[PDB]
Amino acid sequence: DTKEQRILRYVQQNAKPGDPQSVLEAIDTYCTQKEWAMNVGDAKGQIMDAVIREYSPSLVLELGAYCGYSAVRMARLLQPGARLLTMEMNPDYAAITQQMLNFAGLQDKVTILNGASQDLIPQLKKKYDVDTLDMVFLDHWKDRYLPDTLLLEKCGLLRKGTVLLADNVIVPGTPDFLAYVRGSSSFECTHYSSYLEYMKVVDGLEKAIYQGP
Ligand SMILES: O=C(NC/C=C/[C@H]1O[C@@H](n2cnc3c(NCCO)ncnc32)[C@H](O)[C@@H]1O)c1cc(-c2ccc(F)cc2)cc(O)c1O
Ligand SMILES: [Cl-]
Ligand SMILES: [Cl-]
Ligand SMILES: [Mg+2]
Repeated sequence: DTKEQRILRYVQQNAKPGDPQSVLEAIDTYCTQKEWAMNVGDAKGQIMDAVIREYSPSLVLELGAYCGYSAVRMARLLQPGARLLTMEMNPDYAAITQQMLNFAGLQDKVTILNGASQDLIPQLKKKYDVDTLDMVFLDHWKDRYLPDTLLLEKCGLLRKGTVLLADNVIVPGTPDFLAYVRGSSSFECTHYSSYLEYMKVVDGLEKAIYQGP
């Protein structure tokens, strides 16, 4: 089987159903003690938690679910009625993510869309009845952060105040995205220095608040 499958199976073997914290702890323990994986991790995860609590978003979009770690992190802090949409192009990983959310008991708060962001983003208004997004978490292929940011704007999905939160702006890095948002009058940016998941390597999150056209 695969590492992701091994991570899910460890969660099922060990964690408690309906308890999102126990799910996050299990994943952290497995990835610290057994096999590293590219979950956002606890260091950056705590920063994400603080952002989520600050802005209290009603509708969050995640690009790149992977195994569902960040989806569990975010969804457990949403106010009743608030929702997360997460896009994952790898069908195997989309299934892992759905099962992770099911185990955590968060399935009513989250929709896991199996497809590529460039294909799904243009469908959000008509097919998923989205007006605008309150927050976007970017954590997919690093060379797609900028194209997808620009596509979200083209599609009318950003509003004045939409919070973009981008993982991995140091390692692996997203140099075009980071230069773009920091140089644009349409974004107000804040850098949160942290550490690569499960590693003593500096990384960080960038928050970029959309200012309108
Ligand atoms: O590469 C990293 N992330 C990529 C994420 C991929 C996930 O997102 C999914 N995905 C990709 N593109 C899209 C897409 N749209 C675009 C494609 O059409 N639409 C939907 N889903 C998409 C994939 O299927 C995966 O589930 C990374 C690396 C390190 C790292 C650091 C240090 C190292 F030494 C090694 C690695 C640390 C991290 O935190 C990282 O996030
Ligand atoms: Cl994650
Ligand atoms: Cl960590
Ligand atoms: Mg990441």
